[PDB]
Amino acid sequence: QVQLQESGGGLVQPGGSLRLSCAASGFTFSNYKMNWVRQAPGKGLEWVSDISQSGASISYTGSVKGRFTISRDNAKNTLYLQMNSLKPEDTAVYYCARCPAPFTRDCFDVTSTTYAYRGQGTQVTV
Amino acid sequence: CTLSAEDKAAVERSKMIEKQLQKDKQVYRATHRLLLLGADNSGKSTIVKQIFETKFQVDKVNFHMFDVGGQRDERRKWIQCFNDVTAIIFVVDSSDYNRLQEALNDFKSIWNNRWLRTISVILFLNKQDLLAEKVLAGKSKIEDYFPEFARYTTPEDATPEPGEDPRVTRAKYFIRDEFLRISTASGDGRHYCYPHFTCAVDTENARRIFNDCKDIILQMNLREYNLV
Amino acid sequence: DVQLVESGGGLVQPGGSRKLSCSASGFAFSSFGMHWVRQAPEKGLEWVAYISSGSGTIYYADTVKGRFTISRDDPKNTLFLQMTSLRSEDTAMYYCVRSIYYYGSSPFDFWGQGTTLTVSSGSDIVMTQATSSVPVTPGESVSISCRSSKSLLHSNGNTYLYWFLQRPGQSPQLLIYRMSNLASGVPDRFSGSGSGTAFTLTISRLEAEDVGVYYCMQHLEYPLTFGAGTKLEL
Amino acid sequence: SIAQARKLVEQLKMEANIDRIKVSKAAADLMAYCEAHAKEDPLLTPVPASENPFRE
Amino acid sequence: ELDQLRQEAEQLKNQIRDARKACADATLSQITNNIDPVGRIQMRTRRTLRGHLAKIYAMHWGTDSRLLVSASQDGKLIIWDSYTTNKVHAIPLRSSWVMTCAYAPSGNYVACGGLDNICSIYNLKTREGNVRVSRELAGHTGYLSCCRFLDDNQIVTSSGDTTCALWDIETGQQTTTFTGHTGDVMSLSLAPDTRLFVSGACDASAKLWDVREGMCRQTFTGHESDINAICFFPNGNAFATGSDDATCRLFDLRADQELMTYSHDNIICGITSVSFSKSGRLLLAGYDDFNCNVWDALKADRAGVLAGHDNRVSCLGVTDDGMAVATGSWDSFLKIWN
Repeated sequence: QVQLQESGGGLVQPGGSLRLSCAASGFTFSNYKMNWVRQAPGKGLEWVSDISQSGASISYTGSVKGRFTISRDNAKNTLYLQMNSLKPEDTAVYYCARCPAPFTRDCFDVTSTTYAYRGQGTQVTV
Repeated sequence: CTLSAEDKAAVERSKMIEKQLQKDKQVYRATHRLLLLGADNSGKSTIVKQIFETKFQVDKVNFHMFDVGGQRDERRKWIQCFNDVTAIIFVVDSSDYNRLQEALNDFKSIWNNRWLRTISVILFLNKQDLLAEKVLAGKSKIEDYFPEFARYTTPEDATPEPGEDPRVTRAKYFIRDEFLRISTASGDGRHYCYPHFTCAVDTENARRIFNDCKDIILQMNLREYNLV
Repeated sequence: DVQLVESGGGLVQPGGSRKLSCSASGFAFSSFGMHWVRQAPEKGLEWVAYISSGSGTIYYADTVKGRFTISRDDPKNTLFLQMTSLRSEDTAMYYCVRSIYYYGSSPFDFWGQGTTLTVSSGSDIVMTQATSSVPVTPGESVSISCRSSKSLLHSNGNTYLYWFLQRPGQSPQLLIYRMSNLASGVPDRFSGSGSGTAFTLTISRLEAEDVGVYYCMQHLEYPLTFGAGTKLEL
Repeated sequence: SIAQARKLVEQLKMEANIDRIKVSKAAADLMAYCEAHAKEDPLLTPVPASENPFRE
Repeated sequence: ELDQLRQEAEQLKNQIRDARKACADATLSQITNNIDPVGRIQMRTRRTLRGHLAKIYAMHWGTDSRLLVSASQDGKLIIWDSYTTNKVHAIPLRSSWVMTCAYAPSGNYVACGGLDNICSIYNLKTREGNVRVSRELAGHTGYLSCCRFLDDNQIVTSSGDTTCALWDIETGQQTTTFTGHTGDVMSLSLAPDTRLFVSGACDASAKLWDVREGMCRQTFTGHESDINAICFFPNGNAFATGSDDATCRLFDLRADQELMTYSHDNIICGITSVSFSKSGRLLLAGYDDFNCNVWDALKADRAGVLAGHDNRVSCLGVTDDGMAVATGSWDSFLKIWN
């Protein structure tokens, strides 16, 4: 069964740092592109970052450019997100999303309301 | 012919069915089909003044446009139905900076989709008047959402419409360049993007679609004969 | 519903001309092939001509070639039989028949009412019905036998035999098609059997509505040939 | 929400009540079926052309 | 109290998985390790059915094993006579975007549906002599992805709104609604006894349903991506699924778990369609690489390839007498292999 578990969230003062982790199971982790998404109160899902299979290709959204960084350990089958200089608007529930099909670059339906290959998320408050 | 009389009559019936199919073949192959995409608040409903389907006519050429809206949020599966269409018409609201990154991500997803790797995209950057008013007002700043705007300069080939402000032109061409740089990374010459600036009062959209479809057909024919 | 009403009959002098019309309604006339079948006074049924859907194929009987011609007007749902050089032998009642041909269909299913025309004073399969009359009481079971000059079993595996019933003062109605199938709306009590050249029609629990004249026909090759007719008088 | 989780738990409990059988017996049954019907499979045993309806 | 429900669900899943592992004494590979290979399974194209204008999504065989129905995005269904390569009926549709079609076991009706969220039933046999729409079933909130007849007055449908339904055609109403999938339901397969049926959805999940009561008996997992096709083994105690994982899997109802996997390192494209032979010894699956693969179900060894199309193999079917295989592709062609 496809399982994604997020961890590493809480309340941190503005200007601090926080490390999010996502443990994946039930599939070949090295075969899929991965994404980090967030949902803020009173707002819908918003794509944040993504990393490809080999990790060569890394992309961010505008607000997190430079402040955050994404990485993945395929040997450990885990995804990491480092969060630095946390602005007060970074408060949200964070999800680690998996792209629906392997060996592909397009990733449809990662910011959808009901996506199967997502997780429970971690609350980050600034 | 080693056939019975009823077998021969069945053959004749099949022949008549084939004739009708050939007539339908001519009719079907005459008409161009377009797929209309773009989120809400973009105004994709009113782009042609001529809602699941729409017919319109431009100089003895028939266009048939489809807007799929009666489905769920996920579009991973049914989108495959539209891989024979001549063009995807993507409408983007050009005044809202809060949801423009979502439009960029959607355009990226459409552009790099496996079953949409040969379909060209006509890009309509709608609501130019609102963008111009917001830029001249100064309340909103593109730099807040796009830091790259500071280290940006207007294109050399950029055209100013008669009477305008350089800041408005800079904003417009930055918005266009975002989609263009998305579009010029995996196209490989198989499909292209045609961006346009259109307001709500604009009535030239159908002609732009006609010209873009002409170009799409020419490129497809060149590639099929293996000349490009 | 389905109607195939025919007009154009009357009395004519010999060596003359006459046009018979068949106006149809309630069904797709364009997709159906059409036949003309004439019944001589107190004789059996005789095939006249066949026009196909789309008018691509036309067949005539040898007795009416050159003098008769068939045509159709699909927009107006009308069939025409133009006739010249009329003879005393043409005096008959002319039924207008519809027939559709595709895998698993029932040709000759619906017959028109007919029209009465009066005239003032070799490689053809032969169908033979043994009995011309059969006495029988209601509630019993009766069998009608039809023999063919040539084997009707084709290489595709279809034995082209058709069984029709003509109740008194009525047009014929299809009972059996291709020697086994039971036509739509026909009671289950009728059954068909046969082998190549000999065929039998069995009618269990005979009732009042079942009394009439039974005809066996072959659709293997043109021209189409009817039997002599068996009259199940009560 | 609350209802979705409650229905998920109820469905899991309902699925928990079924009695499972060993894989060996099931595999043996499938193998036995395939062995038994190994003669009525034209795609597994090619049929003479005269019998094939698509021979042409 | 949401965490309590979540931990209850996790504990139940752990109980289920350990109870399942308590039955895996041996694998089908070891049980069928001493079976002679079927050998080189070579098939040839006997008929090629031409006449559609656009990509073909669905096809369905008749019970007589001679007539079949196919559906194209040009807006047409066609009933083909396979033996003679003849067109018996050409039915224009009111909606061009059709994704499925079914043929009634009696042979008096056909069904279709698609992006219009409607299931249309057409009566093939009418006194007027032309096919006309018999019924227009409405009620789904998403595209109709599959439909299968039970008899002349019952049909089961799956839709993109993550649900299935059982209808009464005379009243045009849903007699039953099956819910539980958290993603678009792609394909369904009726049991030979028409008592149970499975549905596979875009959540790596298959579900077994009882039509009479309307509840999910069992849920099968093991795929990593969306299931695109599903089909029962002939005796009804197992079924096979194909997915975007580029693997097919065999699940047994009695053991409540999968028994065999079918994949190769070269294959990286997903399975669009899957079907079994008459005896269940061969598993036929069409892919996005424009080819169909034949698998030795009992040994998970590839035995042959059907390679005649030049685009995606969208639909696949096997006759009820197991005499031919029909494959329809996006290149607007349908082929018969024997």
